[PDB]
Amino acid sequence: MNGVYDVGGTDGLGPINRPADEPVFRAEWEKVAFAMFPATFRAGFMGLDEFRFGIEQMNPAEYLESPYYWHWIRTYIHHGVRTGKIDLEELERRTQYYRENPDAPLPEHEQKPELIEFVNQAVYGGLPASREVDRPPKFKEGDVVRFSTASPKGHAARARYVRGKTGTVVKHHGAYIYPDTAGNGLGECPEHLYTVRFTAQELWGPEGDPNSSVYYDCWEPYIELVDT
Amino acid sequence: TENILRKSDEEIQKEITARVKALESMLIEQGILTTSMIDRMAEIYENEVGPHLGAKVVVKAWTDPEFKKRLLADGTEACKELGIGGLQGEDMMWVENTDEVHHVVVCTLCSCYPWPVLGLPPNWFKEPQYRSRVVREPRQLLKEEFGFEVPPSKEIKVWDSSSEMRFVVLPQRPAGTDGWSEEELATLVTRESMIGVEPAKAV
Ligand SMILES: [O]
Repeated sequence: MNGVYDVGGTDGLGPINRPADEPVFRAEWEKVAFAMFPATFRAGFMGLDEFRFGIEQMNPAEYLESPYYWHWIRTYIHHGVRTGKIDLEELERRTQYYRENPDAPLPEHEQKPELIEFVNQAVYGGLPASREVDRPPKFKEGDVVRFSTASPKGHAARARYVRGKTGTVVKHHGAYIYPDTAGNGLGECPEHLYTVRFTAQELWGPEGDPNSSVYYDCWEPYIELVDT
Repeated sequence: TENILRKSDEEIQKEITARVKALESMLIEQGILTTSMIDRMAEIYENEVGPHLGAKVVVKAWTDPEFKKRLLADGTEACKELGIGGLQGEDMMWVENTDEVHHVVVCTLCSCYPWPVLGLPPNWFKEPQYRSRVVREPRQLLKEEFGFEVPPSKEIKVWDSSSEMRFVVLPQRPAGTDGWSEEELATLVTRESMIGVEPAKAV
């Protein structure tokens, strides 16, 4: 997509806000929003690429200024509605209930140990996105390649500032889940992954530092050969 | 930044709190979320997983050339030697700062960050201000925001990471530390030094 979340090279967003010491969670609701990720993932609301696509569909002004974990809430609701797992009218009624009764209890429920075992296994075992494929990589270190000018409306990892630009392959990492399919409900469709180096002058013109480059991750369909 | 359209922080927090509690109540009734699940995730990322883990990796690299070689060859496998790994760091690649190269990491499209060695990202890393500028004016950003002057002849490599590869910066060992213990060296290693926005602590 071409939304306002694609900020690389944007100007005018303001100075960095870096409070000299900050807690991991700034309020109790942030802990809840954070932990809903494993719950909704296990229940089939979304995978990782779909999760990001939900955030990308936020109101742009809301995205730019709302607390980070509010973006997570928006994507849970987006995918809950998409999958039929969340009824919006019931959510709106419960929201008004907790507006009027902020200290009312949560529903009675069993503390099912398998859900905590799931958390521990995910955290310490991981959820690897690498996949084996049947063909070798098309490209290799040192190849000069050009990044696609395609501009899909669906999820992708094609920052506007690299589209159409020419760079050099730095490393081949193996094949991985492809965001352009996975984030749009089309499956993993794994593709070989590379890091490609683009000079600051290639990216930004003469306002470019002659001694800086950006290393950008390119799945195989993103790039085509210039010079072997 | 002043936006005349924006409600007070207190009103925003009040509304978010009610919407989150309402969603929480529905996921609880569906049987897919529990309060104990929430408490476990908070305990892990408040107390068990944080930048002290990455600091152990850095100091081993500083004090063991054979480990440093393994770390640069395969970051995931090397960190596993220390029992460090897992969610959001399944594919770590460590990059070495030198007298000739300085590395800095960003995710311009999202929030990719190596949780097993750093914990969850600080808010500034996830926010649009850092993300927009560091790919375009890294040398100026490091000086103005972080007080870190990288001389103009020294190459800056900005890793804009949208894949599941997780790039982690191995900062240079500060001068004046010959023969220090691993515990003493760890006091110089910060999360900022492993993102590349600051060097390891001097003195
Ligand atoms: O990213």
